[PDB]
Amino acid sequence: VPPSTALRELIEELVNITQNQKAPLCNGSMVWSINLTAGMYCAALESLINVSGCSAIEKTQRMLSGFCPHKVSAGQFSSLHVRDTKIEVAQFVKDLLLHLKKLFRE
Amino acid sequence: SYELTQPPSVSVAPGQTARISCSGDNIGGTFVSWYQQKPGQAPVLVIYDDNDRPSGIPERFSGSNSGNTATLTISGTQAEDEADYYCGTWDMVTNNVFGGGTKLTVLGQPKAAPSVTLFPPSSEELQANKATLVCLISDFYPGAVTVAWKADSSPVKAGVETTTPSKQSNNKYAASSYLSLTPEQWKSHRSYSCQVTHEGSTVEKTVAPT
Amino acid sequence: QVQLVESGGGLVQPGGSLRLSCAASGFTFNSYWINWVRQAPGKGLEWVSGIAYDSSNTLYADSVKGRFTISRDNSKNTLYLQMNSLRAEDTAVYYCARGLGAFHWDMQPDYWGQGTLVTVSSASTKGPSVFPLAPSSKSTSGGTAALGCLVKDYFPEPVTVSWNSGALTSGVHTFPAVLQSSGLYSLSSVVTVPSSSLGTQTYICNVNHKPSNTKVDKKVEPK
Repeated sequence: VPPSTALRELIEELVNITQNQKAPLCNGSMVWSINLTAGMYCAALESLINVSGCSAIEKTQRMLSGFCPHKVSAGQFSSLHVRDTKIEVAQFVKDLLLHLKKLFRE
Repeated sequence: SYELTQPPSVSVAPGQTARISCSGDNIGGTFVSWYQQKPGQAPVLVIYDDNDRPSGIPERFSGSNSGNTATLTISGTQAEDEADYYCGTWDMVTNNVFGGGTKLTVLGQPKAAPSVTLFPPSSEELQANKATLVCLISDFYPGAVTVAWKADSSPVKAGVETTTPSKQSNNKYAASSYLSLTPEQWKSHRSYSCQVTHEGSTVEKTVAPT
Repeated sequence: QVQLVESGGGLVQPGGSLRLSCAASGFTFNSYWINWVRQAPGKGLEWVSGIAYDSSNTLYADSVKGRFTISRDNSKNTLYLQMNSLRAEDTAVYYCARGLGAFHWDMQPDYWGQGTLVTVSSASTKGPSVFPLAPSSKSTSGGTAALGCLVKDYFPEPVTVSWNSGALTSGVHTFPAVLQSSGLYSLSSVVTVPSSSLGTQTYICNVNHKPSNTKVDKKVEPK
């Protein structure tokens, strides 16, 4: 299956910030994990949306925004991460990347 | 152990055909069912036994199963086919397994204006020493809205609780905002307004006390 | 018409216990394997348990084994699920969905109930206060008007709302809930009705909070 143009742009950016970032990503900011599921992009978007101190993620966030059909707002306080667990942004990003990467392993 | 995987999103222009893949090792070796689930509804079956379609389901639905991928094909892709779609099987070891599911979207729905309806604190509520204004927004698309409340043409930041929009049965979006006030605050001002921005256009309904 | 109706969901304390049950109708309950399948808000589908037509076989998900207990009574045409040691990640909509055949090798569901929402948390069940959203013609088409009910300050989800005991059905819009800072819910239900029939037609919203076993029939009158 060939690559959505907007999609490989996201894959690239993800790759960059995972590969290129020197110190930890967003310095000990810990976010909610995700699964290769359904609202995946939004989920990701929501999960990132919360970290505020970090610029490295803002492009990624924007990128993700195009993928989510509805508006995601920061601090939508809820018990919806019942199945998810808190992880380092660095690791979060990478997972996302792999999952996206995997869609194209035929 | 055994897990089926689907891409979590697929877009098609309307009428033109749609393809959803479900992958797993030796998937052709079992029977694949496909379920359709729309926002806030239980899942409905559309395909079973790889390729059988139950009574009810339009003919544009079809599925094959081959070695390592199963594919749900929707030819003549329609608006009302927008949904989350799941593959499901049975495995000796792990039994009933389900894929991640995939979120299908038909491309190029035309922009749609919101329908704001704003209610004032009920007489009961006020009588109870509470007060809530109720700002209900229906039928808009894309699913993106900014709500803001004004107290005598002055922004009210605190006491707002607003939902993140959600897909309506008709594939537009619905959201609602609620403002909590002390009966003093509510009686004190001339009026209050919630104001909804949906893509450049704004609708501002206002309401005032007796 | 094939019909599976679950009930028994609510707030259950972590480490607590709950019994769900599903009530079949419109088919030969005896001839089918029946499953319990759950779904966490947002997350996909997970099969929990299933039971043979004659109860010769009982089968459980690994994540759920030794804590849950599935069972059936083919006379009352009811399936049951006994859940214990409930972790928080046990929270989900719980569907009862019918297999294709009568034995595990055909357990794939075809018909799914409407589900019941178990909510495993160490919070407290709280009931709602209903208020009449009095009818306004302001934002509605010629000759018709909008009247509603605010369902304030409850936990956990869900809330059944209908109007005039189910009789009045079209015009009704029951909005999705709002999760507040308080970590409590609130919804609104708005019906649209003839402007002229105000002052003759009685309008009543039937609220239901099965979690708290609370019911309100708020009458909505003109201001």
